[PDB]
Amino acid sequence: MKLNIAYPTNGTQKMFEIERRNEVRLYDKKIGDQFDGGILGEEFEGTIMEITGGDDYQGFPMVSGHLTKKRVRPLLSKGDAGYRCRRKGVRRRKSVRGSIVSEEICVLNLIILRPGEKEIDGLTNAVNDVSHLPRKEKKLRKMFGVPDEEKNVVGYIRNILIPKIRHNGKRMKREQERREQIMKIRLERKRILEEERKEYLEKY
Amino acid sequence: MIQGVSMFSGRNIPKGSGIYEVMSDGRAVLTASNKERRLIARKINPRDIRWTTSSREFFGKESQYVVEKMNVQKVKVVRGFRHISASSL
RNA sequence: CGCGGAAGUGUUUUGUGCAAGGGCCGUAAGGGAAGUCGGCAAGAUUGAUGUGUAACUUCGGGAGAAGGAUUGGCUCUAGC
RNA sequence: AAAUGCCUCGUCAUGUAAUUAGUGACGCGCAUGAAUGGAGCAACGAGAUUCCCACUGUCCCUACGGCCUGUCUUGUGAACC
RNA sequence: ACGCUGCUUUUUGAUUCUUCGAUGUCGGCUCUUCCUAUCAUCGCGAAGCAGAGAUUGCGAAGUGUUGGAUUGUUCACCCA
RNA sequence: UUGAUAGUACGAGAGGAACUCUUGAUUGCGACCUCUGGUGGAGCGGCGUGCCUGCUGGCUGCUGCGGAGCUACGUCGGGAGUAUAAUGGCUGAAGGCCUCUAAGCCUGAAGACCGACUGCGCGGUGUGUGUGGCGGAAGACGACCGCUGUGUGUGCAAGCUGUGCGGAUGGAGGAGGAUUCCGACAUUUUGAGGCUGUGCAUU
RNA sequence: CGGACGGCUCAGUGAUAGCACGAUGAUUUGUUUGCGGGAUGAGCAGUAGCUGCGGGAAACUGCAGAUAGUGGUCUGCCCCUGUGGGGGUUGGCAAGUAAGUUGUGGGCCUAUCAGCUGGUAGUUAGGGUAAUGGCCUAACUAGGCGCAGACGGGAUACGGGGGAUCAGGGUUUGGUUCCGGAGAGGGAGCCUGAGAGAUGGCUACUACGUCCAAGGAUGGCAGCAGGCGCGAAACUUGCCUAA
Repeated sequence: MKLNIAYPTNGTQKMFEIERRNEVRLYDKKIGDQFDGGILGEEFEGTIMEITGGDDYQGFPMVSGHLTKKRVRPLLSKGDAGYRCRRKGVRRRKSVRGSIVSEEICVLNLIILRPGEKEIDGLTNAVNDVSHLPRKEKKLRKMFGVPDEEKNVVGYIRNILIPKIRHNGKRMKREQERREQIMKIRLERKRILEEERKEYLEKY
Repeated sequence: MIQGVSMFSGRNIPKGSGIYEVMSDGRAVLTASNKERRLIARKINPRDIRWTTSSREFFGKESQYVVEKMNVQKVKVVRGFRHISASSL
């Protein structure tokens, strides 16, 4: 079974491969059951790996919450592994597998939790790029440490160096105005009301 | 070599010792002996028989699926994005 | 009555441990009268209490027709 | 074509994969027939027949088990021919 | 074709030699063995034998030749 | 009997084979118990009727599972030896030709004989037997196979049944001052108790 | 936000539907109108698109990385109480529009259809509902309908607005433009939503099926054209950013 290993700390993946002598040691292990990497081959020694998923020979995925080695067919809804929902309120019966490894799984998905003293080529060397930069202003301030009243938070960072910086600048200003005149109207409604109470209470 | 697992008692069956029974829906259940096919015919629930494994984990004598496997692992190295490779904050 | 107990009454203390074939019995996969002159023999139904009961008929019967259901132990309630 | 029809396993229909059996219909009936009683079946029958459901070692095809005999000992000790 | 010559002992007759001071008289079921005048299987001829399918002849008796409906039937007649 | 040979030879067409190789079975015969099924008055459990004053524990009845052994509905196992029959051929006269035949020779059958396989008598040879007792893989009784004190008992291993008595904490409800008594059954101590003719060790 | 309307059809239904006059003081209502109402606090979790590694004949789908909206929990706010406490997280009022529930009355034919009915008629309590009610359950009473036709059975039964015939009085007909109902091969059960027991939504059984590498995956013309079938019996696979 070809393995699909990933190192989250460096953010990198690559497709590995093993033979059916060490393959038989993986059987009867749950999703989230993980072990020492030396069992698989040689270069994986001294590592701590982890199991997270896998497919079978027909494409169907393994999901948690079933605890069987056979193929089931439940009724799944929006937010469920095994279904990709498009209409609102719709549910589908669709086949999946259980959370236990056996001779049916075609590909395993793993996780390098602690590297070893050796050097796996495409995983322990590179350090890949992040993809997005934060947009919330509290989170932006804690990334670079701009606590000086922050005075203009984007312009502060543009000088510290070209990288373009997007941010929720406009969205803070719309809502800032919306709940400022809403206080303006609460005064008019109340003020214009008590004039009529007294003027009404005058005559009668 | 194992033939399969008993669908009533939960125990491993040696190669050449069970009988598969296919039902009308296409479901093939595997049993070990006539001690077990009789309990299915009478409609007894396996959790009321103390030598089965579904009865030992119902009463908490011993769970049949150990999980955790000691899983003591943490690391959070930081990386760069496109040109800010050396942030130095 | 059957299935078990009293009372009264009767009774011995150095043969073997069990081949084949008999006499009287018990249990059997899957099939279900293909057996035989012939369902011979065996198997099957069976007590009680609700339910539900056809053709025909000398109007009395047929009738317990057929067919379906319930049943232990324990702790209480209601009637006279 | 009946417990009564020789010819005869009569002819037609129906039940079966297959019907010298059973039932229905036909009638020149060797030799049916009216207290020699004729026609007729409600109720009753350890009476004679054919089929259906149920059920099974009747059978396919036999196996294993129980008790008493037989096999072995002592005593008593015949008969048929 | 019209005529003519044989063999067997499975038919039914013909006869009355044995048995009437008793040889248990039909069929089926069960089990063994023998014959060849061979149905199939093995070898080989002929043809009005193209091939296929059959028909006719010779050597050959080692091995096989079933399950049912109706009848007591032998026999018969149908189904697979 | 399956596949190949082969939609080939043969035939205007329609149709449609064989030698050699290869796959499975039906039935007969002779064995065997690893597996599966049957039996199992051995063993353990459940539910009852009567009796021992009741509980515990017994005996008696019906029922579930059921090891060893036995068994079939289960598993295993078949000569290319020699000479011939019918027929077809070689050489060859009688009969200057002809002819498988008169002398000779070649080939050829689920048949014959032989081999292999089982039983019995008789022979030979550097060759002659444990009285009794106790066991079994052997057995109606005789016999046969073994030893010549290595049994019995117990422990462990390997199995069958299925969670023991007593205690503690609960229980549909009922009874009534004590915060007591009656109650089928439940959970826990507890894959627990009971049992074994098989194997190993020891005494 | 919408796809619950619009469009098609007449199987079921003889009155539980439809028409006429009533009750809702027994009920809910997005969009529309006019008034009211509104957390810029803390502290943690964490996702679509996007950037990479991939599975499968297909139809469809997984894992890692990093981010808006967002989701918990405290804090405050509001509600029922108070000489204790306990809940909720901003949801309103009135019109208009729509919808649900309910009372009485009407010439299809038939007595070779005369007696029918067990949740059946009522009382008392509770549950459920947006809401009354045997609608449902527990206990108890013995009722309810009928020649002024009950209860049954039949024929080509969707109801009206309407059509035909024609001195008057009558007889016959309405699948079909408008309004009301019911259904999407046959039965059932449901999710989302102000509104559906929805079928150009989902799940199961059932009639007929279709595609596959054989392990799986899938269908719904009584919408507009069109094809087959059936029968005596019925049009174009056209053009449209205009009304």
